[PDB]
Amino acid sequence: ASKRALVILAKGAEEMETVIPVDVMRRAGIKVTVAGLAGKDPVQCSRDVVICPDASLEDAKKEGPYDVVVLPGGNLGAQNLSESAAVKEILKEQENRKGLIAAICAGPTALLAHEIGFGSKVTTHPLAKDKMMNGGHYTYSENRVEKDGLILTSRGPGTSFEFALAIVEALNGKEVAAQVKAPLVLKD
Amino acid sequence: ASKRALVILAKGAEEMETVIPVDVMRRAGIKVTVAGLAGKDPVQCSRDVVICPDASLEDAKKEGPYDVVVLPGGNLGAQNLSESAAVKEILKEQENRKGLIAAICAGPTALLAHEIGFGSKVTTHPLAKDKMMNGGHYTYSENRVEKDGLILTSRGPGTSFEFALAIVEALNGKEVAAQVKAPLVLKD
Repeated sequence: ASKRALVILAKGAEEMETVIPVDVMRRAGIKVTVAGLAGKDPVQCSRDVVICPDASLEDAKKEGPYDVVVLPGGNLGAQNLSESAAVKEILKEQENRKGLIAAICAGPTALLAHEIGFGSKVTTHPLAKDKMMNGGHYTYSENRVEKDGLILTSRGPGTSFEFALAIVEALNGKEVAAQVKAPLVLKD
Repeated sequence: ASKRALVILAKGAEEMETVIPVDVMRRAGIKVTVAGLAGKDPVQCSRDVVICPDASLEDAKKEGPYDVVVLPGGNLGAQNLSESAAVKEILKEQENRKGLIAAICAGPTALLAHEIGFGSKVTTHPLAKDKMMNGGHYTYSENRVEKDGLILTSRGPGTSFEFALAIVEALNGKEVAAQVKAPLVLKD
């Protein structure tokens, strides 16, 4: 009866955008797998924080399906996600089974690379807007969190808490999200 | 001409309260050392995120002095900090040379354990207030960030961004903090 989340961690990922959703989701009782794109080895993030993944993406792929697939941001991390065929397969499969896909900051540009969710309303970091909008395949929003169908996007490191709580609300409902939120001492 | 920050990382630390200040401080051009309390080995944080420290505390101790010493929270992490003689020595030395000491959430309870900054106004997570106030050695504040002399404290995971930017402002000034803040997409 336990919901399950896959967080894909690549070199150059924004470490705040990785750790906040992982932390918050586990506070919500979600079983989270931090999967290394390149393997089980430690991942150097964009600001040189080094995180040990729970598993390789290859192994995590075999233990699906996941209720949410989470793509952190970071410019170089998002580029690595955009170039990976394994990520394409995971995302297309998630789209087909109508599972939730969540991406933050530069992360959403990987959806464009893999032709995921065309026609959806999405947001990105302001610096990633032009890249995301190449071709006009999505409609752009400036909301701090945006959810359209099964696509949930957010803008930046400072929206990470709202991004993570939106995932919790989508998976576990509004009451659990409110319960998890109170001990965090968030402003709003 | 480069400011230097020491972040002490112990098992059970709150990983969000560790990564956010490290990330933000490096964005500000501060040279940050994440030092493992127990050694160079990977540290399992309170929500099972595993972080590889830059160095052992023993080695980082020899490469001082630091313009700021940062104590993350997490109940079990703060207890480990409170029990460590090496932390006591580092903090007493920092207090003597009038360097900045910064602690968040449960982290400030380590200041009480080591008799640091008595007489200062401090804040904690609400759940750590009674522990911090044992003996009436400090004056309690409910401000999200509190700075009294060389003691800078903050309340919880959701205050981590304000906590980190206060460090940047104290070290590098208000203009650098504002410059670092804008790309984060913080609400206020």
